[PDB]
Amino acid sequence: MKKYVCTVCGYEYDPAEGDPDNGVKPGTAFEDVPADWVCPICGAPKSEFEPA
Ligand SMILES: [Fe+3]
Repeated sequence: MKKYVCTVCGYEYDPAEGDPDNGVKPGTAFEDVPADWVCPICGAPKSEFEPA
């Protein structure tokens, strides 16, 4: 799918690996990531990401 970048710190969300530690299964499109999911490294909200 499409990777998304955290505009605050550069952390990249990769659909291919999801975020298992938070129940985000691999294959999860960023659009489908939980609304309250935040960037693992800076805490920024989903609204602060940008399609890469
Ligand atoms: Fe971040």
